[PDB]
Amino acid sequence: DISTLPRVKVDLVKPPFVHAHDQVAKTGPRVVEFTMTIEEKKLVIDREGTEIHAMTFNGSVPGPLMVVHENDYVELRLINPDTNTLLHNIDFHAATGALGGGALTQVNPGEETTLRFKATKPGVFVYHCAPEGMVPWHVTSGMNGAIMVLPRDGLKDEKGQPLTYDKIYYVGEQDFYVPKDEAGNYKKYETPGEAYEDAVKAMRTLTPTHIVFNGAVGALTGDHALTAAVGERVLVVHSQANRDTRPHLIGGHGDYVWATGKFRNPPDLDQETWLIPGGTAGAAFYTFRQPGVYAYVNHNLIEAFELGAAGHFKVTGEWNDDLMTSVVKPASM
Amino acid sequence: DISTLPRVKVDLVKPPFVHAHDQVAKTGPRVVEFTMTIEEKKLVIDREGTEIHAMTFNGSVPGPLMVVHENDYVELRLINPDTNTLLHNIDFHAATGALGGGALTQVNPGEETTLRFKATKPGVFVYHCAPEGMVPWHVTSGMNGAIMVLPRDGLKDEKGQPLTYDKIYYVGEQDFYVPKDEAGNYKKYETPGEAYEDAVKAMRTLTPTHIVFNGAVGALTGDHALTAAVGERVLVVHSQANRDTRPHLIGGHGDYVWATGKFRNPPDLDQETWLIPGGTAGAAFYTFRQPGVYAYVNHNLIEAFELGAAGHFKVTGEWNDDLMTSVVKPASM
Amino acid sequence: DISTLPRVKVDLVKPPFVHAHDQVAKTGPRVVEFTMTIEEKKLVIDREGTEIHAMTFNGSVPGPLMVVHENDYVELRLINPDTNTLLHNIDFHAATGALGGGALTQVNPGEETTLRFKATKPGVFVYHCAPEGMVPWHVTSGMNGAIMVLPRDGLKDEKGQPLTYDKIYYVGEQDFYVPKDEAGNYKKYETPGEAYEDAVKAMRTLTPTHIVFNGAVGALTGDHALTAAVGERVLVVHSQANRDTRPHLIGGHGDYVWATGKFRNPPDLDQETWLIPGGTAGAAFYTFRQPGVYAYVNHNLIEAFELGAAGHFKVTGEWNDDLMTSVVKPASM
Ligand SMILES: [Cu+2]
Ligand SMILES: [Cu+2]
Ligand SMILES: [Cu+2]
Ligand SMILES: [Cu+2]
Ligand SMILES: [Cu+2]
Ligand SMILES: [Cu+2]
Repeated sequence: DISTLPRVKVDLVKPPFVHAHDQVAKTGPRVVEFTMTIEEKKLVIDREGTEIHAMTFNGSVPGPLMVVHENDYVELRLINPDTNTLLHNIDFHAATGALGGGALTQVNPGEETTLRFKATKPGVFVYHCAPEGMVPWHVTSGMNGAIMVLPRDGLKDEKGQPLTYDKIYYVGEQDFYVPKDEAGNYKKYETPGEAYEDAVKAMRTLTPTHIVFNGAVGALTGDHALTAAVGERVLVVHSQANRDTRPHLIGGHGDYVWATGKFRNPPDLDQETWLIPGGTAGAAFYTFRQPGVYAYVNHNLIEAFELGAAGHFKVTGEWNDDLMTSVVKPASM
Repeated sequence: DISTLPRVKVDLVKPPFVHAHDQVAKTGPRVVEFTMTIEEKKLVIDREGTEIHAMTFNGSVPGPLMVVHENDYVELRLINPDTNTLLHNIDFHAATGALGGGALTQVNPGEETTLRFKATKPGVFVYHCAPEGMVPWHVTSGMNGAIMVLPRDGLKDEKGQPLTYDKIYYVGEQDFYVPKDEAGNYKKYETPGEAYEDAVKAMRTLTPTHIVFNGAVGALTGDHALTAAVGERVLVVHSQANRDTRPHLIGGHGDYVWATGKFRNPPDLDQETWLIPGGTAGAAFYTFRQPGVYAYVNHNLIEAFELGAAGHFKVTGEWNDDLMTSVVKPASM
Repeated sequence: DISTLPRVKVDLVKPPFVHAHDQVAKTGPRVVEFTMTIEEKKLVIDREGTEIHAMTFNGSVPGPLMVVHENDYVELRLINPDTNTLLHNIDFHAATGALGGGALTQVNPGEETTLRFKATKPGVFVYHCAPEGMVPWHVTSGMNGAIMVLPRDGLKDEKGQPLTYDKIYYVGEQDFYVPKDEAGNYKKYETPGEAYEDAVKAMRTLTPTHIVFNGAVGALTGDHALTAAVGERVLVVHSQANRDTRPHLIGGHGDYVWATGKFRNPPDLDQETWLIPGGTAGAAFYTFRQPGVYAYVNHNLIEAFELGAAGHFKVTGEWNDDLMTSVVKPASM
């Protein structure tokens, strides 16, 4: 049966971008092949130079977004080069059995494996590393991403009518727990292993020290802001593998939102803010109507503005005064 | 086009009460005019006399509830008198563009401005002050409220049949982060500005010191309990601009609830408790069937009973023994 | 009217098991009689021997699951033996009036009472002890459970077609706040009353020290894992009386989920993880398709793997390679 299926290899792209794909499937089911290489690396997360030992899928935090269609077979080759120091694996929330694939994919430095699973349910899901006994440590070290299983007929609105996006972006949100000395200064370690005993004590406080998009404070800003034009329909996929978040587009809305990200359910309309539970991927669809800067934020504003969970959208086009206008510009009484 | 629209000025009321309005619109679209005056003021939040420098819209925490209909134009005159010390602005989640209006409404002490925006989506939304760089500080200092954009045909149930409330109350829930000395005693400051550096350190712990309804512990109790009669249909609007909450009416239910508060979506029925994400306004509809006291609470009971998130409803009428009765009153075995 | 109703006494069972009942009602409305005995007891919660003074309904944490049908009358006899030290009561979220029954059921050691209430709304609800002024203390000491009010025609899917479970399990999740000395070692007390003043300070930090299923770390594991076979439809009821949780079946899904647990609403399909707000009971329905171990967890992984919120499912049957298969077993590059 599988022997007879057509096969296509896909080369992944770095978040927030997403590899090429078709919204509506033009072919029948296939075996979609992906290759990921694990990379343990030092990463600076804030302006002051705080450094950590990140554990990554393909070298980025979050890992890249995989996109397939319902009933395709996902075939993943997972390599753990000998330059890494730790055993890793992968658990796909989109998969059925063997702990999401975690029990079948344990690779020490120097090994590789190939897992295949059928994508039976449509929606966006989280995938994350989950080695027995050190699960929260690898996940909160940035070792998680997401996979999108699109219905073979693409997205649909509250009424069964089609929704087609022009642009798609992947925002992976990450809670980091950096050990601190007695004064509150962050600690630095030589190897991931040296940080371990202190990492566990830091996590039990349950209070992240940083919460960031795309692996660092200010990663999606300035020359890195997300882009769009008035009139474009944009799909933003957002994932949180460990902790709850509440995304909000400042100056915009979520016209159609799947908060818990499962496409067999109808979307919720006109959301100002929506809750994505820890361990879940969500998707919101919005059509830009006004140009300018928009702040995309986790709406606990302390987590957004003090801890790092804020990104930007830079949108081009003409201003519409019917929708909003300054009748009287700020001036002295 | 707007030139030709009828205009009505509306005078706001202090929470938990709501200004007069029509559920079903009897007129066509209009320009609804409101005036708000910012007031920086000291406010005592608990029984022991803990005092803070509140930043308010119209002098209350939360700011007053504005009520309009879908497709009306909201025209707001925002004044920042010279007696205030800080720059403030306003971001409406109900609005499209310019950071919810935040980028068009920056007023230093002594200035005023007038913003107009079209209310294109029906539902209850949060509005809050959001000055660049000091956003969480103004929001958690009590500078937020909500606006309700009613469908021109009023509210509807899960089946498209009408829902008409007899009473409406606005409960604004607020998380406060009061600085403490080494022993845990709360600090006091001369001006809002003196508190700033300590305010930021207190917020980063992410642990509120107080969580209250209507600006103080016990604000909606005793002689201030909300009132109703068995048989009245009551709509309770609840908002949390920064942090998640889970309202629950002890001894009652949410017969129809819009947790994320957007009226184009059907309500959820028979809720015991519902989640309102930080940065959102929700509405629950309930018809009283039994008289007596009811406690309205944030269902994390530590936040409710130790931190201040508890209010009361005092309901009049006859007891119904079919629904509940004490078969055997407490007595010795 | 009630005089004329048939009556059936039901003997409760210890979680995670559930007393015998019919999904579809074969009789008309009845008065269902239950008896619960309160038991204050020492309980060891973790591997290192941490001990607390648990306050329980029937001697277990959580209290047992009661199962009735919509419009039945629940008649509860609640006994507080003279061996207990504290006053207790009971508030049913499924009930209408008198604070969920809390105001009618206050019993000091040595007393008993019998309350009757009509179960007018279908769904799973939380019940918990709630004495005036010491509410969070009794709830977080393990004094809560849940009651399931089934539609007289049983469960239904998104389309009105029937859903019948073969097995049902009740998982009660509990947040504990154990006082600690200056080094972080947990404290021990002689009586519940001795712990009180320290219990209140521990709760205000809002950071649980333990979060467990069925009253202890590892309670649902090993020889205590939940069991099923490939092909069985399993309903898992989960409750959290004080704090939010996000259940997730590792290697599985929630095929149909009522997150806020109210059966008049349609279920959400294909969930990877769902949010149950503090103060609520939820239910997820899943049909096993692969054999092996599954981890059932609260998806904040630090709460799951460091704090105790993890249980197991041991499932029998044949592996299906169409759904998942290891193409290349881990081996050296
Ligand atoms: Cu790993
Ligand atoms: Cu997971
Ligand atoms: Cu302000
Ligand atoms: Cu906002
Ligand atoms: Cu009790
Ligand atoms: Cu309760």
